[PDB]
Amino acid sequence: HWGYGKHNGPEHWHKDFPIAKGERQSPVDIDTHTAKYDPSLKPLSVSYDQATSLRILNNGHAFNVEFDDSQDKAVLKGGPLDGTYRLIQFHFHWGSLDGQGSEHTVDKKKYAAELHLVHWNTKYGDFGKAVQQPDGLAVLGIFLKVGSAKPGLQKVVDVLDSIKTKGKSADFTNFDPRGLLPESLDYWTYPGSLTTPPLLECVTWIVLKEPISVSSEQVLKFRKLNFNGEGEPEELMVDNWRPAQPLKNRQIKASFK
Ligand SMILES: [Zn+2]
Repeated sequence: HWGYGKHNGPEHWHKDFPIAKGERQSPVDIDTHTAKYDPSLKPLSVSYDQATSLRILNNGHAFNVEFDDSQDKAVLKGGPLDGTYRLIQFHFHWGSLDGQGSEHTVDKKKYAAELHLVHWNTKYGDFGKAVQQPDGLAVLGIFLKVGSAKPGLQKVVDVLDSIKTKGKSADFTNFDPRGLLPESLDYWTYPGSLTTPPLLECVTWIVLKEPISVSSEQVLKFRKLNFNGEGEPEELMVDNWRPAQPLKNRQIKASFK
């Protein structure tokens, strides 16, 4: 029912999902001057060498690249986190135009897209239990700007023709998510929420400062996807981003000076 249109978009979500107006909603604007450097924060540990990608799915709101999360194969630890978080999927948010698409903003700057690598806290046993907990998820967010191509993204781009419409999936084995990371792991962190319904307040957000560059041709392929199912009126999958929400009683911390 929910989506990104005039009639079912982010300004309507609160009617079915009242937590939409809650105290720890995401995304937010990152005001770089008021974020506090926190010397007690640790380097992030991204351990993706044994990652096992399985499948790519058009779910009607984005496409998800799904992983085997039945063992500790691709995990996030350190940084602001206690314990071990397993990678379950990644997906993107993007615009109809290069001047919009990201969910987080930086001093009100919107990027062309934003990658979310979604991980759940192994102490809760599965994703569905983790989303019911205030420290259940850790989401690594990475900005995309348009410039040079990202070679590690092209295998994703090239499979999108096979999953044009809602409900389509394709085999997507042997994909290495290390090829989507920038050089630096410097980050901001704050407590927040899922950015799609059910909007649960279960996320430790870790947003990298350094964007990756992708080509205009790469992002143009994202914008050829469809929100609709096969045989239905074509609606391009663009502008699948929630705008910045009120920060309320939260502090954004920086890992770097
Ligand atoms: Zn997302």
